[PDB]
Amino acid sequence: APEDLLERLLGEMELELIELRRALAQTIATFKS
Amino acid sequence: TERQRDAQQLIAQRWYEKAQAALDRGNEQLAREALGQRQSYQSHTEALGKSLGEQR
Amino acid sequence: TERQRDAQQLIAQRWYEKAQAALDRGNEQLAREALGQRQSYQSHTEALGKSLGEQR
Amino acid sequence: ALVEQVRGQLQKLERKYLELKSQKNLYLARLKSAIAAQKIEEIAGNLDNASASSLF
Amino acid sequence: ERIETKILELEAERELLNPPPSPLDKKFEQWEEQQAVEATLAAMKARRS
Amino acid sequence: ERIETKILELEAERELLNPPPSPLDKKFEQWEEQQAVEATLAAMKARRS
Repeated sequence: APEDLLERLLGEMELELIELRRALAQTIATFKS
Repeated sequence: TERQRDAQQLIAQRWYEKAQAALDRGNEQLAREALGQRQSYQSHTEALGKSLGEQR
Repeated sequence: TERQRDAQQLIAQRWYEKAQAALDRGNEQLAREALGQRQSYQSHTEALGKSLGEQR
Repeated sequence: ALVEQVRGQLQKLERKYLELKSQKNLYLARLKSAIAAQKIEEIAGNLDNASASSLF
Repeated sequence: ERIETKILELEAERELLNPPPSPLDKKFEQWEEQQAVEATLAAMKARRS
Repeated sequence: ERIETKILELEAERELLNPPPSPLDKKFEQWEEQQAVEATLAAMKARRS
């Protein structure tokens, strides 16, 4: 369904945004070191 | 959506309240920056505000 | 929640009472710090106080 | 002369070795960020003109 | 650098998917903000001065 | 230090989960406190001096 895809795609953004959240934190994880 | 507008508008009032307190005795440098902060919320106030009217 | 406000307000009065006794004969250094202590409770007094009105 | 020069090699090599490995994670941050940079906006393009938005 | 080419291989895509801010808007963002601060502070600098 | 990287691996997360106090608020926390002491003691230094 387009809605389920919209949820899943936005969910995929949620899956990736958290990955960006993890990835961006990894960037911050090294600057202080 | 309307509740968000009130919250954003209240946040703008909160920032305006801080701007109201960041203005006295010549502290315009902080107000200069602080006032700009509200305009970011005003964009939402205008952007969400106009949208709310259309949805009616 | 209202009982907490009274207790916090009484605590603020207690701190104000200590501030009232930490002020005499030029002991402003202790009052300078002591008065700041109440404002921490005042934040609760204002924060919880405003919330109580909304809940009504 | 043999022992002195070789110690400097290891120290310089190890000093260079750690710096090379030091820059590793700093750039791998851009790697996943680059992966995040594209595939995030990749889903954004799915709701533009001729996209799902045109399906809308 | 091939990753950098990959970054540019995909940064350009976002450039086409999302055109960059034109210099005209930069003037606005840099000039329209002047009133956003001046006009907003114009009332503040006269309201309760 | 890998634990320190773990600390930073998770301190950064709290940084994203909870953004750090911006310097603007630091001015307030450092300036808004000035009235919180001055204004509060302004009455004390004049009320029962």
